[PDB]
Amino acid sequence: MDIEIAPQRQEPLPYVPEGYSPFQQDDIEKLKTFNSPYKLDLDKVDLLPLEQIEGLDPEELEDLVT
Amino acid sequence: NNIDLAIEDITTVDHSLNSIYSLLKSHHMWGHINSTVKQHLMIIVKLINNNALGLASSEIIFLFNETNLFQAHSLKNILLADFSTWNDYYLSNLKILALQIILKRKLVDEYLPHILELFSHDKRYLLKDPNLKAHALTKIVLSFFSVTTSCKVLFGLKFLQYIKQFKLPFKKFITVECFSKNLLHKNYLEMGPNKIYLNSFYLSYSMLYDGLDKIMLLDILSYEETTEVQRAIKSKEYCNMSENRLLWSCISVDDLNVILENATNFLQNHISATLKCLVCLWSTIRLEGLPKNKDILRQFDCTVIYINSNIKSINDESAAALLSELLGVLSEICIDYKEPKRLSNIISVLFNASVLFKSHSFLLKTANLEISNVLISNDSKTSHRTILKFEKFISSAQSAQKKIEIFSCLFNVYCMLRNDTLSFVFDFCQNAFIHCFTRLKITKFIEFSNSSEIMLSVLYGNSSIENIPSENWSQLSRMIFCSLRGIFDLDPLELNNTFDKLHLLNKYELLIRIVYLLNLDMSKHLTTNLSKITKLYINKWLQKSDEKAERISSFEMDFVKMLLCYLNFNNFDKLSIELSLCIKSKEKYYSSIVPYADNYLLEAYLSLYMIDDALMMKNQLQKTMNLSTAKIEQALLHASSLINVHLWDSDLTAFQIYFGKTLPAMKPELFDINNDHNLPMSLYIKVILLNIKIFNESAKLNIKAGNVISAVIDCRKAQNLALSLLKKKNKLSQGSRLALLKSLSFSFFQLIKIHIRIGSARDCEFYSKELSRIISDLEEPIIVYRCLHFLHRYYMITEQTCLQNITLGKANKAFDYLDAEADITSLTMFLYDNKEFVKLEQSLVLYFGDQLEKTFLPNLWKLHLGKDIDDSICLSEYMPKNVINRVHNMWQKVMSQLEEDPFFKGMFESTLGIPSSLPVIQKFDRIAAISKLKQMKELLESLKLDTLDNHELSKISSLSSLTLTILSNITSIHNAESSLITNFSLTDLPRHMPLLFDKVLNNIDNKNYREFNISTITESIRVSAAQKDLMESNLNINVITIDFCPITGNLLLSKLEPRRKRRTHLRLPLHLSFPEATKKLLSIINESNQTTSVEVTNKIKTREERKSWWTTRYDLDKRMQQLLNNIENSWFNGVQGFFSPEVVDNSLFEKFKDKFYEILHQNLPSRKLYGNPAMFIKVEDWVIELFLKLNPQEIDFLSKMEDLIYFVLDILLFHGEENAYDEIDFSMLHVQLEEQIKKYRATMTTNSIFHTFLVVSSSCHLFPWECLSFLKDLSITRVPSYVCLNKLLSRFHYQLPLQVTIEDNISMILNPNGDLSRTESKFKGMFQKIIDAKPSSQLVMNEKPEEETLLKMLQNSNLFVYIGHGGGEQYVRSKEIKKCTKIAPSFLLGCSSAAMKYYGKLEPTGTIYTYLLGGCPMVLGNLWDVTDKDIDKFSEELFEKMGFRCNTNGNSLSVSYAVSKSRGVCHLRYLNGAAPVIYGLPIKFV
Repeated sequence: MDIEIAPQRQEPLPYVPEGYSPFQQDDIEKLKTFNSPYKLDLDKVDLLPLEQIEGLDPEELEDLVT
Repeated sequence: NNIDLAIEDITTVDHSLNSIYSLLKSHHMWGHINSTVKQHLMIIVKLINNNALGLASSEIIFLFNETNLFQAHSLKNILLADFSTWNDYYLSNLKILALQIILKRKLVDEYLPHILELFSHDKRYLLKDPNLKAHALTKIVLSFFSVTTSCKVLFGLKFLQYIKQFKLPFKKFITVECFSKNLLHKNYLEMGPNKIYLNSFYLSYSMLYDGLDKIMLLDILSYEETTEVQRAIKSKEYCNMSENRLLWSCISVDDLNVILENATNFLQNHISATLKCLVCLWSTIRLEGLPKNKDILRQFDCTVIYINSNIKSINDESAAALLSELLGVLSEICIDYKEPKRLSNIISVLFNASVLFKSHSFLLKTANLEISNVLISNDSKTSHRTILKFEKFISSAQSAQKKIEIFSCLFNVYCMLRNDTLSFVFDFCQNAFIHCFTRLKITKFIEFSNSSEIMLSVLYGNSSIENIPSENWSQLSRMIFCSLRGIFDLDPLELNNTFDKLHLLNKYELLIRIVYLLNLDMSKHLTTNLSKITKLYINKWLQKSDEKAERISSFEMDFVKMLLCYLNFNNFDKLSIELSLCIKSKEKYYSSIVPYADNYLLEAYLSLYMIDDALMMKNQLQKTMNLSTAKIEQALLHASSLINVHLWDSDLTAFQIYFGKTLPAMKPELFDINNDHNLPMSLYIKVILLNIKIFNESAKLNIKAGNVISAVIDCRKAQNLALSLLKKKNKLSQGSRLALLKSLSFSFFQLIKIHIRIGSARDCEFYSKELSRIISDLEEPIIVYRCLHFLHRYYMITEQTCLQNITLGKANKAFDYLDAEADITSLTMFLYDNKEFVKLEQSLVLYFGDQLEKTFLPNLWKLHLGKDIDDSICLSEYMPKNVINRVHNMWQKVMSQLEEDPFFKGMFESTLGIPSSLPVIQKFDRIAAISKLKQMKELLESLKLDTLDNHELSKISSLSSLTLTILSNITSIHNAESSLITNFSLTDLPRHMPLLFDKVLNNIDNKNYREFNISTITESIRVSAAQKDLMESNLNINVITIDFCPITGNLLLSKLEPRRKRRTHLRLPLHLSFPEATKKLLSIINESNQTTSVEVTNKIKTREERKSWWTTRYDLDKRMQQLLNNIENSWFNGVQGFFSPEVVDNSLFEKFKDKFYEILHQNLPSRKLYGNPAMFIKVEDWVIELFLKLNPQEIDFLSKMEDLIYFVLDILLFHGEENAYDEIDFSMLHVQLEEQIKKYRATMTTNSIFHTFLVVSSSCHLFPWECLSFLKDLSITRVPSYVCLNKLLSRFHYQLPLQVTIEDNISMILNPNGDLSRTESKFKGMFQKIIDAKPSSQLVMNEKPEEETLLKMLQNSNLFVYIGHGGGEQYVRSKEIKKCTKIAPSFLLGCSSAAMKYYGKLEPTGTIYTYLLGGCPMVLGNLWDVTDKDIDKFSEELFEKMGFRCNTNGNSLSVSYAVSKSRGVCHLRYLNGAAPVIYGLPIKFV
């Protein structure tokens, strides 16, 4: 006996709450990635101003270096 | 005893010597240079004694060259070498050896002007060694005096001077008085060209013999030569130009001044010439060797102002050379005079020439003079000055190579000044890096010349240059390098087993080793060694603070900060406290870092819920430090620590004042998230992180204070800031990356928690999915663990039991990578998850030991485990969790006590009702039971509802109505009806609150989330006002709630009869349970749903597969019919009449009541034998009415009546009227009651109510209630709550049904996806006709509708009808329907339009609720998937009965009656026919 039939189960338009922006793949790399705590980060030449206000004998030679 | 080795080849020794001098220099081991030089000095003298004078000589030079910046390539260079820290412990003796050699080589004649120059300025070249060898040196002088063919007088003078100076016995030679005369003979006083010196020598001689028989100056110089010096002087630009001096030597001390002054004026009175004289004058000044006086110094200062002022006045390179020479002779004066300020001016003039002349030669000369001064000044505290100077030089250099050249004069090991501290070398190298190296812009490794291994390691460690040859270096040097670089290439096995015997870094081995392990761990994202090295540092470094008696390295400072931060991020809170305390203890050395110890001690107290110590910490810190002067880093540090909620006392107000007004008023740049003040990127990142943390905790405060909306908004700001923080170009620093990890995971936890509280499964799924995704790619174990622990709890709450298993396994695995003994808060979480509550509360005692009394943490865990604690020892903060727990504990106790009395046990297994009895106006004692219940009633009434999550509000409501129900069946209670009223609207609250939160949170302006509030209180009024309004509507309807009791498992009915002004409720115990019926049904539904999917039907090809699909669906249909049958015949035994639409005739009812009571009087043992009729318990009318509502003609009439009897007997029983069933005359009850009921039915008037509203709770939505045999013929719509019903009715002035005009503006959608082509065939006809003779109507067919057109369809139609899958979610978002306020009555005639996805203890959702929230007043959908031929049969029938045609009238049916009359057309009466359902108000077409 001939069968009955159902519409294709489509996809609901995606829900995205509260103006959420997802974290990108780039963002994720920046969170995984160790960088040394020790790394730090930090025109005309001007003249400088002026401020205001027979000799020693063998044993004698050895005494000298000792 | 030591052996002696013959040396056959000296070059072997030199090799060993140079090899050692190089190593020692490279490893900063300066003290071993001394002991090596001592050997070397002995080598030189041994050469001298064996008459290897040629070899000895170049050995001296070798010794000197290997130990000094300056280089020598003659003995003359040795002789005039300045003292420095590098050589001053041997230089004296070296020069004496050099003089010995000059003597024995008989080279005195050729060395003569140098030997004179030496001794002329003996104060500078010689007489500084405090241990100077007197007898030797002065003997050397006499011997020179002896052999010299000239200047015998000069030597004589010096020798006499020394012997006086050093108190030596003349008798090292005849008479000393005669010696002077002998010097005075014409030939002895013969000096040749070297007469220039004489003045210097005599002056030094005079000093020791002034006031004695001094050889006077006139004995040597005739009066003629001496008079005409001064005579000519005051009668004249008068100098021997050819000899670069003055015409006269031995110039009078006073006549100096008139010459001095002369020239000054001469300057004032072409530039080439003047300088030339200037050189002449100042060269004679050095020569004469006069002691400095103001007159000379005034002229100097003046002469150098003159030169400087006229640099640009120089053009020729002849004047240029003259200038360099004058500057050279002047610099030498400053060293003769110890004039450091004055020398630094000569460096300045040289530098200025280097700029004006644009000459690298002058700049090189400038750099070196700078270095000279440094070596001479010997103040390693000064060197910041030099580095900043060399910054300006380097900047001034003419090319890239020239800048690198100047750099190397500064990046030079003798600049270490024999400093043996790691702190100094780090300090020097980092500053050279920041201020100088970075200006060189080099991208390949330069191995800088004449610098140590250590210097190269710290400098390139800080660089980003790619291929540094670090493996050239000792292990400890490579270890500092790796730690600086964040790169770790050292083999573990080797790091333990190599060693250099001689290295400065051996003095710092433990420190270097733990800095390496810390940074190694972090690099690999582990904590393997964290605990080992924190303990090591505390006990073997930090503890020996005052042993080591040394300034602390920046290397160590930075280490400690990184260690505190990694301890804190891993919650090693115990170690954190001990470390921090220890630091704040060794304050003598670590004072600069103590701000970090203070902040991190605070966070550790808080993490261990030691609120006591945290608060002491708070208020001390606040007073003890001012912000207006604190640098931005310390202010960030102070502010960050004060953010924690537990630092307040649920005082969102105070918190907001502080961070929102006070703190911004005092440190604005703490809130400059746009970086307008342009801070260094590293601090700017830290500012954003501060503000992220503020918004994160502000979410926590708001939500703990029932401010769901604004807490959601805060959270979202926190997340947006984090997204913007990641976009900054920065190469994120470890400390900030961890900060952001802690913060970002927190805000997901917080958002999910906020949405659990209001029951929104929809948002929780979204967030939990986003979080899960992120975790995956992460690698930090403490973050991965904590997130998995959280998600696992979440999967428990939503009862997604498969993910629950998977994430428990993952969480348990993740825990392995944690230090279980160090992190107690992760351990208790692990123990909890795994049901080891015993091991839990007791590992909390082994972690706090005797400190257990200052942490709320073991009490907080008591609260999580369900216990309620002593109010006096509970934090104000956690007081609501406390009471909530108490309520439940109080309930389990009272319920379990009552339940072991057969009386109450039986009562809990009985259909119960309220009001059932009219009031007056012993295993468990009855007074005790009424007492415990009134106690429960009042404890439930005490609690603040705004502190409840929706699922708890639900349980408290049911607990509240159960307590009222037991009480009222047991005694008569104070304020009877009012308690039923407040309870009716209490049970409605949890129905309403999720929907309103859904609506509000969805119409939130998105601008709110990027700019850097409802509640249960007002909602309480709206819920009870709804009920008051409904009651007063006088509508002749029933409003019946259907709910499920989580606590008891009871079915729960209530009814609201507005016309009768009556409120009744009853509890049905329940053969299957509600959760079993729910299972059996879901199984049926999910199977039929399955049979429906195109995946399955598409694979059906043969006659055989056809019949199987039909067997299965007919079978599924019978299973569902049977389940509903079971429910009918179990769940409502005796009370199906509660649903009856019949109204009793009042005149007839009263005669029935007389009879009814007479019948009870004569047939109940109690009424027959005890008291009188005035003491009998009287039953409420609506209970009596139930009898009149029975149909004696029905087949199961007697079962239903019997059950009514039981109900009534029960009412009398619980109120104290016993009736042994043993002696009730049931035969007579049966006969007489049936008689009176037959009489009533046979004569009754037929007046019924107009419509039935079913308030259906989300838990009961899935059941097709309307198809129960006592419901299937009734006009019914569903509603989700009293508040929704009453606003819908207020919207249409309480007029049922909803007249809806059908004569125009009707929308339709048909087969929007071309997957239902037979359906299209059937309806193509009527729909296309209606768009014809019915204006502003629209049809969309075989065509995907676009979002904006059905949004306008919905808000601009008198009728909306839709045929296709679901309710059109695939063409329009949930969000926009929800933003609407008025929607058209909708026929959602598709698969599963009214279905709902269920999520455990959270609220479900589906298309149905969204329309209601869009302001749809009537929406019709299917509870599950339906198949096309049958459902279209139903639709066709639905339209025809309602009147939906093109010839608009008459007596059509309402949507309600029309639906129930149309179910029957379906072949599968349940799988398809039970599927349609209506929410909202009944409509009729007009």
